[PDB]
Amino acid sequence: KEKINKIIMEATKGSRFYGNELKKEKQVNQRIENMMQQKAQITSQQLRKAQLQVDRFAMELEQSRNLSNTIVHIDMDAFYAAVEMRDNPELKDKPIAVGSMSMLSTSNYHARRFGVRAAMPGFIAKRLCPQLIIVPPNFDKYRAVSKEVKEILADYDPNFMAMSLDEAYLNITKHLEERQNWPEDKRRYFINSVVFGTSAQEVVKEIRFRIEQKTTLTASAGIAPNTMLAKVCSDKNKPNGQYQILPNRQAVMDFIKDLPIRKVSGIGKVTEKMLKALGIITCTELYQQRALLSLLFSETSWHYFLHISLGLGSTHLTRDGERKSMSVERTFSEINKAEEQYSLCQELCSELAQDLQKERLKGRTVTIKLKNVNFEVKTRASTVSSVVSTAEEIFAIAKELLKTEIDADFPHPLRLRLMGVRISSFPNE
DNA sequence: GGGAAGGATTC
DNA sequence: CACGGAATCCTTCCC
Ligand SMILES: Nc1nc2c(ncn2[C@H]2C[C@H](O)[C@@H](COP(=O)(O)OP(=O)(O)OP(=O)(O)O)O2)c(=O)[nH]1
Ligand SMILES: [Ca+2]
Ligand SMILES: [Ca+2]
Repeated sequence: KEKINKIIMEATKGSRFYGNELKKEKQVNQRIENMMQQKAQITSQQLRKAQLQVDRFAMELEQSRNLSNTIVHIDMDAFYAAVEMRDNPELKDKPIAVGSMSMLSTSNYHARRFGVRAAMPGFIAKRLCPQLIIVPPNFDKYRAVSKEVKEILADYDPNFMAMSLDEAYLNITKHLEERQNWPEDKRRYFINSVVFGTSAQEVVKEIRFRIEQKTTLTASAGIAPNTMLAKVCSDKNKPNGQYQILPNRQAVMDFIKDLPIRKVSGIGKVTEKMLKALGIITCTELYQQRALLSLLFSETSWHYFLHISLGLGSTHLTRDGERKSMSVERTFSEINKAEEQYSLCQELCSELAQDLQKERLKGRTVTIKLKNVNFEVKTRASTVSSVVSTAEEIFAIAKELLKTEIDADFPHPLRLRLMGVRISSFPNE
């Protein structure tokens, strides 16, 4: 029942929160209309100019289009919710939802039929489902399960990569080669008993089967010539199901055709909004608009879009280049009191230091985040070559940054509700 | 072009 | 009664 938005937007009223969603959507539109004009002034000359450019570049990509690797994406249904649930009954029926009363991490399948969805505040959730059993997290209980499943994976693709505890990619290309002539042996697994062929389609039934047994919990996966496509298929037959996209061009193109752009990673709330006002809704519409986009978005975005439109995506899963940053933030009831604030700041660098020195990193860039009670987020940050890594060392800089703030502006309180500290820029590449 | 601020996205 | 936390990449400027 779509009146479900009636309940929410209603209880959301005009809270010091909502007031920021507008002071945001309004800033968005500005970005959109600011773009519209840009368009309205592109001579057809320029457009045929870029068309040729992009057309040429695309023809290049299309050539170097690789359709050999066979990528998989696994995203075991619910999970956080499915674990706290299936692995602690009484909730085999009942609609739960992992998270607090102020934030929901995951939702119970039966809780979604009511509107409760991930990233939905705690209270809202219940004022939409009083049956709300907001079960508190247990990251440890899952970790033990992740490694429990990450275990089965290495069996098909040793050199793989897991994005989180919820999903993971794997170029089962090396395996399917060998699994060619693996007759009978470790292809038939014990429940009685069943076998699995040589098809990629298959080894993906065998992994949802093994995960099935070794955890009771279900999964879901997609199979495609690349990371991107794969990730989109997985969530196709979402509730315990898998979808493939044979390795020929045409199949990809047909799967991309009417695909709503929002349904891919990297494209979200705002990018979708922005392109809509441009008439773009589906990947096809995104390919025929390749020219305009060329003169409207960073050499990246449009370069990016053009891949999505062509259905191109990474083919070799690579080990994430060490790390980029590390931070800590805390949300809370107002904390105006200047002397008080410093206290929490220092206590952060502290947590950060432990966290940091626990992987033996030593960064040379400290950043602090300050979010008002009206959510007016702000981020001041300093950088040095001191290559810092200690609680004190860090607090030195931060203690200062948070000081330059209180000063410069606000001869009166600094009504905070969120503060964070991030340490970045530190390796020797 | 090297960046600092502040977004945008995804789990 | 109260809209998380992290990590990474992108966008809008500057000196
Ligand atoms: N928004 C948000 N999601 C989170 C967070 N922590 C875990 N998640 C989960 C919620 C989603 O179930 C999950 C993956 O996104 P989807 O929208 O793809 O859900 P998922 O793939 O788990 O499908 P399922 O939940 O299995 O139907 O990320 C969080 O902190 N914020
Ligand atoms: Ca999942
Ligand atoms: Ca997913």
